[PDB]
Amino acid sequence: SHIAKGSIVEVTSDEEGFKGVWFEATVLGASSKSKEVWVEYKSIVAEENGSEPLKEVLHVSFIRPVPPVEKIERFELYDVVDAFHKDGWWTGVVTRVMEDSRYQVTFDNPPDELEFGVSELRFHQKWVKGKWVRP
Amino acid sequence: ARTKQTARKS
Repeated sequence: SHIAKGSIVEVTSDEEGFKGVWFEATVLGASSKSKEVWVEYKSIVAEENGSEPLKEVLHVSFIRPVPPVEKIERFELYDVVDAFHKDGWWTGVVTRVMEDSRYQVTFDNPPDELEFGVSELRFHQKWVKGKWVRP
Repeated sequence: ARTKQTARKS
């Protein structure tokens, strides 16, 4: 259903340095053997200064629907979270609750610690068996 | 607003 033309999705890659990241994209077409999906990124560009959004043909395994958006005023310590960083969604864990509705999130591969506001975060959900799953 | 490689980490 999320494969249908024009439907908004999120896509990932397994090229090293990309595993764990989800970028927002829109479906352009799909195979009706291949089972591939043609997509256009929303914030990623083809190259350089960039006027053309990047297009890509990915296996259906690397495509999922966009997770439902929630009203979120606060996250708790050790909450598993998605952070919107460098135009991509990165999964990490809240390791410190800061003041002014801000949070420290710890990431791995490579190990890192970043500061985020509440608006840059959402709950981490994996898309498994046609269902959204929290850890 | 960025190429795919300036989105990658390190």
